[PDB]
Amino acid sequence: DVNFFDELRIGLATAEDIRQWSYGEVKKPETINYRTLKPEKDGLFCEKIFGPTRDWECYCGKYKRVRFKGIICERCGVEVTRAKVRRERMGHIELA
Amino acid sequence: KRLKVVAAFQQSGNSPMGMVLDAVPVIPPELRPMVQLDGGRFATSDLNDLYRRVINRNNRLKRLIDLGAPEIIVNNEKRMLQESVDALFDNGRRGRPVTGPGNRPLKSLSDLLKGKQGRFRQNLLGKRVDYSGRSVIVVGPQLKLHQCGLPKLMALELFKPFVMKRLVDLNHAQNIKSAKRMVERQRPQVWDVLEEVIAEHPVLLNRAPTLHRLGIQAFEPMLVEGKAIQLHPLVCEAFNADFDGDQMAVHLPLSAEAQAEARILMLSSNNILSPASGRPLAMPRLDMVTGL
Amino acid sequence: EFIPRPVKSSFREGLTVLEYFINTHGARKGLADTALRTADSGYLTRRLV
Amino acid sequence: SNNSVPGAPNRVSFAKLREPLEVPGLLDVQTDSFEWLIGSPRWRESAAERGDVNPVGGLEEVLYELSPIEDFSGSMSLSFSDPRFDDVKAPVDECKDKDMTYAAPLFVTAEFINNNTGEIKSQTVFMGDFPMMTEKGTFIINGTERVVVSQLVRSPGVYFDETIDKSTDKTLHSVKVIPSRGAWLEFDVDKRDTVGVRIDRKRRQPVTVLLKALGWTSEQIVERFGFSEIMRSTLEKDNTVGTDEALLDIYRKLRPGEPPTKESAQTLLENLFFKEKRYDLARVGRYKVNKKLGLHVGEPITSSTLTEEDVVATIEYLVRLHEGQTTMTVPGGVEVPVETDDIDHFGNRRLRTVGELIQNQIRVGMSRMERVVRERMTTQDVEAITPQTLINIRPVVAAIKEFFGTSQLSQFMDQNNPLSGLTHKRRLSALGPGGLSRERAGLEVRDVHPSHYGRMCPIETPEGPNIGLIGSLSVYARVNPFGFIETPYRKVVDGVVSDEIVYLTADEEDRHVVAQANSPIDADGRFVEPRVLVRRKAGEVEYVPSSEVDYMDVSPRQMVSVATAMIPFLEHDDANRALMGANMQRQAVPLVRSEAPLVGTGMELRAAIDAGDVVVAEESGVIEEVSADYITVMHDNGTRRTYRMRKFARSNHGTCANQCPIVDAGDRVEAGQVIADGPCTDDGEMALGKNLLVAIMPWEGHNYEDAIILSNRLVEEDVLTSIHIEEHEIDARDTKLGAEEITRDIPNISDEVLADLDERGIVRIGAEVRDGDILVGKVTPKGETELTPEERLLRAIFGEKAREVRDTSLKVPHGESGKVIGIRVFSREDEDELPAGVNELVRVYVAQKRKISDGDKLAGRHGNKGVIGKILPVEDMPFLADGTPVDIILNTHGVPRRMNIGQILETHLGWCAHSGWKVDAAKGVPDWAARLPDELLEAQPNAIVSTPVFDGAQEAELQGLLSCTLPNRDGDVLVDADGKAMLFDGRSGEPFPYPVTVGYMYIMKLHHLVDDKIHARSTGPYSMITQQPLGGKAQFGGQRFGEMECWAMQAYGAAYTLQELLTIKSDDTVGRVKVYEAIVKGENIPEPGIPESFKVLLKELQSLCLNVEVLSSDGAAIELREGEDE
Amino acid sequence: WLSAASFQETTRVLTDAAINCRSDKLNGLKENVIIGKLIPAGTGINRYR
Amino acid sequence: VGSTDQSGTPEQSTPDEVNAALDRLLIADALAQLSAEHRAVIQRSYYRGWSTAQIATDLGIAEGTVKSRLHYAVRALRLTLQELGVTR
DNA sequence: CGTGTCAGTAGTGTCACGGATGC
DNA sequence: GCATCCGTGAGTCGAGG
RNA sequence: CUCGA
Ligand SMILES: [Zn+2]
Repeated sequence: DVNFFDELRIGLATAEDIRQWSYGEVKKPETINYRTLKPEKDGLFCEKIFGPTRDWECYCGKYKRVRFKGIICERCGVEVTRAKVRRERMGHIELA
Repeated sequence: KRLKVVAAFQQSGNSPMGMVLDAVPVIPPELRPMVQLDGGRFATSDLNDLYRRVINRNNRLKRLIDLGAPEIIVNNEKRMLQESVDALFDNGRRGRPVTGPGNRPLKSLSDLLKGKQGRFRQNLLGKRVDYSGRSVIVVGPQLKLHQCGLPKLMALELFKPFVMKRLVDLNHAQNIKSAKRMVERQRPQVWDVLEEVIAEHPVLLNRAPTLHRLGIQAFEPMLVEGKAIQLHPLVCEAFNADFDGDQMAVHLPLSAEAQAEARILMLSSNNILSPASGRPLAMPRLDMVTGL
Repeated sequence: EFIPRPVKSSFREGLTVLEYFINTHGARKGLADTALRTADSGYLTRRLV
Repeated sequence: SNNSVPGAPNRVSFAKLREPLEVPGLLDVQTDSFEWLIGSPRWRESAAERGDVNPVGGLEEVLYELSPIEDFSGSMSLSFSDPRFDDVKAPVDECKDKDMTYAAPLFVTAEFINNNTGEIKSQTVFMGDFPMMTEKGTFIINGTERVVVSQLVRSPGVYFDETIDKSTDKTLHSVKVIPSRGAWLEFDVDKRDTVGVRIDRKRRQPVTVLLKALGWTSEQIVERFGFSEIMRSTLEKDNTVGTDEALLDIYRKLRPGEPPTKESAQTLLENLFFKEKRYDLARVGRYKVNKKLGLHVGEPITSSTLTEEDVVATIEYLVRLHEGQTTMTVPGGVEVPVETDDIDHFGNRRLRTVGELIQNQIRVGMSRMERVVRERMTTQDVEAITPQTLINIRPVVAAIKEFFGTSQLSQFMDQNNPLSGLTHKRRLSALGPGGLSRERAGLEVRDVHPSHYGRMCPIETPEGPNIGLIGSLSVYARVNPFGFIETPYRKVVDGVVSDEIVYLTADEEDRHVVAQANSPIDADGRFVEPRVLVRRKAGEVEYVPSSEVDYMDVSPRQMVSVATAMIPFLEHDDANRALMGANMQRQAVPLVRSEAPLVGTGMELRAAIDAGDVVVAEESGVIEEVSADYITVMHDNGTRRTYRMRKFARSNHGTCANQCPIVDAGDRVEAGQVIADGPCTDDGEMALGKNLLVAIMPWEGHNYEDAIILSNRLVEEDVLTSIHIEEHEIDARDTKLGAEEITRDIPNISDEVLADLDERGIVRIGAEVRDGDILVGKVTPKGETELTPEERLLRAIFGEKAREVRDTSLKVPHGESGKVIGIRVFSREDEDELPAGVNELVRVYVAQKRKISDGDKLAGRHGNKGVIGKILPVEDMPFLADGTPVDIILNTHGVPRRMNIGQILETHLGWCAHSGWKVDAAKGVPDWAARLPDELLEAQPNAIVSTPVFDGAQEAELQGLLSCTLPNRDGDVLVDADGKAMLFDGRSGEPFPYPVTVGYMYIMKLHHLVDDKIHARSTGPYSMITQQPLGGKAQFGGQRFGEMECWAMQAYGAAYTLQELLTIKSDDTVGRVKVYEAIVKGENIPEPGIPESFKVLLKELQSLCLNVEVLSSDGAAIELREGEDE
Repeated sequence: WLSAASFQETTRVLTDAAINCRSDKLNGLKENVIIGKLIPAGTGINRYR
Repeated sequence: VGSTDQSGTPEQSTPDEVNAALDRLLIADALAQLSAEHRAVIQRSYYRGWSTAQIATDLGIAEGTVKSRLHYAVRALRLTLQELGVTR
């Protein structure tokens, strides 16, 4: 990632661009569970949308090892990469 | 002024429809983190309460649309969804802001970029830096104009990785791992090694407010006992520094280019004149002029 | 504006109670406005930058 | 003699003026306010002799205002009476230790009155644990001493303003009616010669719209306001007319969105301003209106409400003021002048202390319960109801908990030295709720007001952003039950000074003229000069006939604070350095041993006793047993009272609070006498520093502009050595994978680091610990799925299984070192109530013995501050003729600039006290010592003296004392009559070419030591969000290269240093690690990458519906190790 | 627009920037300071670099 | 109860990677002194986190061959680390 | 699961200056 | 056509809560 | 919030 790129362009974000960024819709208004500290599905911290809480650890707990790198879990819908993606994966709310 | 707005949408090729949103983006969670407290409870960013209020009212609107509720409830609901997204993007812009617990205005997304506390001025124009320190300044008459006296304990932590490198070269430490434990424990060998490290390696001294460029000057470090920074009496005019409790910051240039910029461009002995007027600054000023 | 009555005593002689009290008026507001004048100064400075 | 009332040491005062009134209780502001709140017997007896008939405490006042509670019908009634307290729950020190709150249970008597059944059930209802104020004037919330600060607020009443318009340049006028509670009401005359009114911030209606809504006909309005043409233009330009029309006009602007009924507006326009439910002018607010308007000025204060007559008289007051009128009488009212009010005048600016600030929070909590009462009445049956069932004390105790827990007035107590604590309790703060915002305070609220004379100090105030907003109460000042500050004066009958003393408020002081304290007075009382310096209303000082003086000041120091009154020769120091002197006296550090100053003012005694950090005898008696642990006093009646000493206790700010007994076994001690003194105290006087031998001369540049040179004797003899104590704390919790346990068994740690630990993993008492040493050994279980690939390989290549726990022990922070003096362990296993989720808590107290070091900040009493630049050996110091070396070398250049000649005069008098003097008695008393008391004509070495503020020693007497200084043991006089002495250069041996001013000065060690203020960081923690280094020394963070510092880099052209600072040395996630590797490898510094903070900025602009993209030279958008899916 | 949004009126500049769809050529002291490039001044110009 | 924007709440911090970087450097040095077989087996068991049979399938070798190579290479790294003074 | 005798704001002392907003 | 009102801005660094 | 230059 070199440090020479000429222009930085800004423009209006189409409602279709918002969906192009979003890794899923934030349906429920909940955040997490106040016992297990696990975020509720489709919430504001959903791991299916934004990313895993811990590195290579899914929500349902089936995939916790590094050997399953890049697998989309079928039972909880969470990808298995590092938690660094929770700083860059965007969500979106679809308005009625 | 109307053409100024319309012509931009005409030439650019982007539709003005973007000003009306059908979907709102959600910032990633780590930029709006929710931390746990030592009392068992939690604490989340205000952006989460704004996103949560948009979600709450948008789902209620979906219920009213499904139920065929009277148009007065649906319209009064759609108004609140407008105010919620308006609060998420810029709370307080229109009308009275959405108060949190304790009548405190919630911080919107645009509040992350505004003013002195915004992202630009707080985290982009100025940053906190590694390899730096601060201590009280003390006058040092014996020092030469290109020299400054900094405490030994400051230099050890400031030059910690360099000290660990030389501790493993001279075989005072087996590996770099134990060399780190030796610097943390301050084994007596490091004081003989640290003297070799800081040799002709310039440092930067700074006293806020940094009014002009001479508010930061380069010096040759000299290991002195005590815990205060020893400053030359002639650079006191440039820093506007009296000795009634002032503190200065020290910054260590790492790269070869950075040390060269301090050795040539920022050295105190190479900046005797004021860049604003051309008349000298490092001159006898108080006790010295009376003595002469 | 200047008070129609001056502080005749010197600090070597010793100001009176009322002389000291009227002196603190200008001394406090002298320190008070220095913070605002430096704020507008640094604001003009960063505009010039 | 000075202060011959408690049995204190005999300090001899240079006093020419007698003290008519002795200093009041310096803790009365915090004490009396709380005694009234809880209705203590002392307050009731004080009010009894005050002339009060049936006085009512703050709690009784809240219960009477609340009682009774009734529903819409009146069939159910609840009432409260007889508030009382049981004994305190736990002692003061037990609350400090166990981190609970000092409180006593509050009992009341409640009863249910049923009109429809004719029977009443009365009982006692516990209200809540009520926070109690200690004898020192402080509260204890969760084991921390706090101080409720008195607040300066705008007094209730009607106030007028003369504003100047911006566009038309005509003089406008405005009125404000500020109630003690409820909605606001402001009338004004705009620039169009029309009168309007804003009701509760709402829209500005014409002033006749309000008159028509109250039932006033359009004819009676012309009858009342006919003499002005600006009111005729108001009723004419009016839009709507009709009693039932403007009443709905007000309803639709005040409560929009509701159907307007003639009686729904008739109900609120009575409840918002004339029913005691939603509106109330306090007894002071009603009285301030009855004086400002000149009506009911004779009637007993019974109306606790605004009336319609007041509204009309207010509009009458405004319309007359607008067109230049200066006098008005309300129809049926006394004459009153027509003018604008200051709102900064201390007669219109009110001070509410501890009792009122708590009472208001109790009132709000009671109102929240009252709504619960009315709701619980109409739900439950009307025959099984008891006072216990209607009362839910949850919002009440949570209201007082919300106050003491979070408030700008409930402040963490200043505990640097006893003076800082006493000053903090006497602080008057304008900031806070009901006062003003810091952003909403101009240069007029902060500066000195002429009414502050003798009430608030014009010197003691911070010089930061809180200047003027925070003041200290004057010495003799006090607060009346209204809220205004009273100050005592000597009533002058007919140009004759009388010993009769009366306290006057601010406006009461303006209705007279007062003479300055230092007025020449006959022994009978008549003024020597016909014309004397006299203060008049609006801050006018001028001469005036002796038959015009009504009152005069009590003491010269009447205008200054306690700390300001402690600066000797204050009249010779400018207000700037005097402010710094009083502010830095509160910053003194309690030394190991304390020395009282040779040059004093007399205030040090009462300041130390009233501070509450000494131990005074309550009753007279003899000492039965004395130990370093406690003192036992055998009273005359036969009882024994034992006072326990507070030994080596940590203060709020890490200073050492240590009390030491003074008396011995079998010493007769009177009541109110100091039997033991604590920090910064010597024989009962404030000892904020030491007496040091000072020479005023430049010395080889080591004292260059405000730098200080010290003798190494101060290090060898612990003269400026102080004790400091730090508190370290850690807890063992329940985690997701188990529970944190405190154990000596720590993975991969030798038996040598753990050698100072006991069998539990705790450091043992007495062990000396440097930085990095382990204090409490705690391990936390970490999951297997949380391991680094290298860490799991490193675990395999060492064969150490079952190490699923990591090290989270409590280590000593950087810059800390000392002896472990105490341990406190709290365990859930042992009935100790910890927060939910905690299993063990350990607190370790570490004490360091800090000698004076290079860079430690010293200062005097005259704002002369400086850091220690060099500590030479004792032989290097310039020494006098008899070999005694000086202790401190002060630079001469930093003396005539600051205008603080008091330090020079203190140095002269300081030597005369050190040596002593003998005035020539032969051939009469000399002409310079005629004014001096006879006690001053002879002095012994190391004598103590007092220089009262604006009184004390004059330069004529000080010059005469230098001429007759006592000789040393050899018989030689070292200092000359000029005050200078001949010194020898200890480095070469040759005597210095000229004599140098040498004497003794009182130097204080301020709490600004390099041991705390030194900091450095290679790497360390980073803020999780911005990925930039942390801030503050405690967080082991780095310095901030700010915006101005980047301008300096660019001005130099140092591009690479600037790129290095903003990238690899800050928030480059991969650059900083590869730099650290390049340094330990000896390689070159790599190329800086992209700041993570800039990545966050882009991801934030995306969340604001902004499509930001980075383009290359060709134009293609480039991503940042990320993509996008849908 | 990046050098302006960091000076004053952040929202007022960002609104007109997205409407006009302005593209910023990252060639300036304030811009390179933000993104981490060598400032085009002093030792940063192509002549000495 | 709390808001991070509100004052009085400690900001989240992340410790420095100094200890991890030094361990990674020492692991890389001891890795260079290993045979290509042993190095390409520990880098497939701990760096890639595969199973014993997964590495056996990839390298085309036996199951016990991967067990034995891992068993020795681990002790070979312990030899190099203890020869350089790495703390147990 | 359902709810029902009236049931009524918080908070209130910056200011200079320019230009879009509005009668 | 112009007076009103809204929105913008108001030094830097450091320490303990 | 409070203080240091
Ligand atoms: Zn899963």
